Amino acid sequence: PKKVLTGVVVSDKMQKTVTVLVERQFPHPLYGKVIKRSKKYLAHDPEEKYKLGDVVEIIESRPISKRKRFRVLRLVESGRMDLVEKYLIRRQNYQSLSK
Amino acid sequence: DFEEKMILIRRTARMQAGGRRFRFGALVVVGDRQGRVGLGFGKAPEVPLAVQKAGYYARRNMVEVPLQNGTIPHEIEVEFGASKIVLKPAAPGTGVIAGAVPRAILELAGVTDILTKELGSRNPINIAYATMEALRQLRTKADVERLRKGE
Amino acid sequence: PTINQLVRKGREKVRKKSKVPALKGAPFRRGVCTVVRTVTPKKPNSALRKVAKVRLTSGYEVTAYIPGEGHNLQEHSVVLIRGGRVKDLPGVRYHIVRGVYDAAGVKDRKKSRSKYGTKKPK
Amino acid sequence: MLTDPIADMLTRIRNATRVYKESTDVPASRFKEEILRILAREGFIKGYERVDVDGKPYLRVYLKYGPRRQGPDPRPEQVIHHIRRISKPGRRVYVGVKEIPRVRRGLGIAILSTSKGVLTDREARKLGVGGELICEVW
Amino acid sequence: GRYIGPVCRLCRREGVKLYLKGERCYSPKCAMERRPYPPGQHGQKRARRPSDYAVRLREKQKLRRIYGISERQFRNLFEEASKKKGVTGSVFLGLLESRLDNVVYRLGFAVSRRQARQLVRHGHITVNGRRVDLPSYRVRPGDEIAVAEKSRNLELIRQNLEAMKGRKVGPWLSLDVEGMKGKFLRLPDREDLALPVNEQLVIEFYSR
RNA sequence: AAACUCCUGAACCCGGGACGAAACCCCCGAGGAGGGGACUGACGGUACCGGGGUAAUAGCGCCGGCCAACUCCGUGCCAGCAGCCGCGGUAAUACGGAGGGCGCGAGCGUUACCCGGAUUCACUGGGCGUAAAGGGCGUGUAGGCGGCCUGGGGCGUCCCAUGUGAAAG
RNA sequence: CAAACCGGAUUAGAUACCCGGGUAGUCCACGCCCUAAACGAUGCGCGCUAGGUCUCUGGGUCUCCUGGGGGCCGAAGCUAACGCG
RNA sequence: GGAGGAAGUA
Ligand code: SF4
Ligand SMILES: [Mg+2]
Ligand SMILES: [Mg+2]
Ligand SMILES: [Mg+2]
Ligand SMILES: [Mg+2]
Ligand SMILES: [Mg+2]
Ligand SMILES: [Mg+2]
Ligand SMILES: [Mg+2]
Ligand SMILES: [Mg+2]
Ligand SMILES: [Mg+2]
Ligand SMILES: [Mg+2]
Ligand SMILES: [Mg+2]
Repeated sequence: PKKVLTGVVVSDKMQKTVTVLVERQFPHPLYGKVIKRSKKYLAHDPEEKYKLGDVVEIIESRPISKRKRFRVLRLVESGRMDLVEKYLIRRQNYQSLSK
Repeated sequence: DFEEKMILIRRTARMQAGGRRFRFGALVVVGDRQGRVGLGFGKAPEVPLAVQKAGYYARRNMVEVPLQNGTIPHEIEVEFGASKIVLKPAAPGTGVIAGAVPRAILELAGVTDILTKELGSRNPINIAYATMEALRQLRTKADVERLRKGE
Repeated sequence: PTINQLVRKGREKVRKKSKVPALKGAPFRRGVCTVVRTVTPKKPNSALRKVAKVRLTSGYEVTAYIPGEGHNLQEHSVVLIRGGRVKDLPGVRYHIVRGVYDAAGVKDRKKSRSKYGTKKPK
Repeated sequence: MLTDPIADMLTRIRNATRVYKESTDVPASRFKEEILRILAREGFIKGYERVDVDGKPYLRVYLKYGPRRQGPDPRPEQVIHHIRRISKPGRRVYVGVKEIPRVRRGLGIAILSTSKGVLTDREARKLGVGGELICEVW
Repeated sequence: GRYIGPVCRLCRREGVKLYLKGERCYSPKCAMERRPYPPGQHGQKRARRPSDYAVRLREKQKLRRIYGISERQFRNLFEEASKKKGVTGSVFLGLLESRLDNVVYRLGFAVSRRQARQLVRHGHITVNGRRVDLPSYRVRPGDEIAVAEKSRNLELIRQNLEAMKGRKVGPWLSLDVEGMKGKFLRLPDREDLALPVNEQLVIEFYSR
């Protein structure tokens, strides 16, 4: 059990590093509804061939950096940018709460 | 060969050209501890007269209540007006734990053990009147087979 | 509401507030009286209730009601504090325990004595 | 937009019992028909049959009614006294075996679905398997 | 530790003959067979309707006073019955007659539990050959309740042992006069010991 | 209830006197296995045991409804009681006292706090016409939700086994 | 026409209702406040639950059928009721 | 019967 996780990337913008976004789905310990919770991980792409849109797997790996303790494992599918939007648009919804 | 228990005796008046005219109403529960119960509510211009009218009327709203080893067969919620009541039966060794009002209603049916709780408006006239209807909506293990079949 | 509105917003603890804010939360307290101006009760009454304003080690300056056949509490007199209100005293939140420090009890009494610092005679 | 249509059925039922009627047409999904299969396999209903109205597929429900009670309001003692949706789309119910709910200490029912199929309370506990509670009828 | 006060008031206050004195109890000078009304001034005066909370307190007091006991033990030995499996109302009447100060009374070594407790406490009764001077002794089955041979010769026991001779002991005990030993058989039921108590009320009491 | 007769005998007195303590050590024996022998107690002359022997502390709250338990006297919007209602404005079952009664008992009451009772933050378990509550309306992003049928993966989900879930609770 | 302002009159007095005048405003172009008894004091969307009845608007060989609306009594049901339907 | 659109003063 070195915690394999699967999630969509979010960035390809840093050297040998990407941003897997994985999703957890579970009930609510108080309400019977089954809700979503998501979390962002930073991963190790030494081949620099894991890029945006790539739906990959990650593993609880040895420490690589401060917030980088997981390795990329393998690929699931690459053609998934419509999810990156849902990250690209959400963080751009974050825009309109200011002066 | 019955048993009268008065829920409450209260006082109502009405303004009149020069004063107020009191009247009385009562809530007795006819009982027997055989399962046959009865509830009434009679209006009188004097106390020991409503008790008759209340005692009367109840000897008419007769209700056959089933008994399974000293309690209630199933679980029922019955709301009436803003007053609500929920009756979960109890294995013996429990005791009629209910409000001072419905206790009478259940006692005079032969119930020794039953779990209860008043809910919503705890006005007795609403709370009583509801309990009877709750007891009336009761069924037994036999009526289900007669309902869900018919040959 | 909706089940969805709930997980997102949720409920709030009612969080009721205290009626004895003598601080610390201690049940009793020591303080020195400062005022004794017997004031008049609320609407449906008219007596000369015996009152006193106390300043506790909590640092708060608050009135307090006095009970029984008179007393001996003067301007400078260390006292106690207690709990309980008075329907007729809009501003009296506490009470005075007697038989402790300078708040002496009540002479001549036999019914109810724990409440007035009265011992058992003969 | 008709979000939960399983409950639409259940809702169609009550408003057809509580007014006492013979037929009451309802759109048919194979999941819905399997429900009546396990509803009518008791006696709450006479039965159903795949039909077709206005060139479209529905489901006649031969609602079952108790006996004409006597006196004022001679409407018969209602069979399906109370049917209500449970696993709402706003809150879906998933339970195992060691928590399947009894219904009217037996005198009721609790219809659910699981991997071995749609089943009821006392039926599910037999298999030692549980699943998403769909409804309950007393 | 116990009541130590006026007893016949109890019997009058509850309107039931509480058999606590002893031989005077069945005599025609039982205060109830003399003054059968609640004591204290307003006895003969019209007693108004019993509040629905009243009659459930008094039966609770009946049993409380029948066995001579406080109200912590009463509660604590009631909590156990509520938790212990079985009907709450008569398991409680089981762990009660199991009390040592009771048994001796039931064995006729004394005509009064109040009388019996003293004999228990004073080093006179013996269980399984041991000097048990505890009233609150949950007597278990198959136990050897007997008057201590070191004190099986007093001018009290024999009189009250003889006083039983061939008495209808409780249908759950085994009395041997002159042998002075009485074995605890099974354990009681309300149907085995009929008392003026609707014990269910004590439940309905201790549930308010 | 008292006095009274009888009955036992908490305290008291004497005599015995512990369990907890069998090993480290020594011998035979190989410094093994095994076995044999012996010193050691603060608690404590305590517990307990044997015998003798005196009836020998009872207090607190309440008594209008909630809330079990009533009368007298003085007081006369004063003195006061009081958790909500409230009572006392002459004939008080509420104040002060007594007689008595109720509840507990080596304890009884006050105050403070936590949960409840409070379905009075409603997951079980609530509402928004007139009671506090529908945004002044529209459009619309994220999110929530979604008609019928067939096949796949089995993420949530369900079932069995195994590990863990320490001890005390 | 008319807030504010002045005068007349009623009045116990009239900083008002009644009257004689009368500025802002109400009108137009542009840009602001964005508030309400903004009320049907009833959020939007969909399905099911008897009818009778006037009317606005389409269609179909028509005191007939059907689709979209506004009113009016009322089935069951709901509410504390009024009442909704 | 319901519904819509003439008083001087404390
Ligand atoms: S039976 Fe005994 S305790 Fe009861 S009143 Fe008679 S003498 Fe007194
Ligand atoms: Mg997160
Ligand atoms: Mg309420
Ligand atoms: Mg009480
Ligand atoms: Mg006066
Ligand atoms: Mg809820
Ligand atoms: Mg109004
Ligand atoms: Mg807002
Ligand atoms: Mg384990
Ligand atoms: Mg101007
Ligand atoms: Mg501007
Ligand atoms: Mg229908």
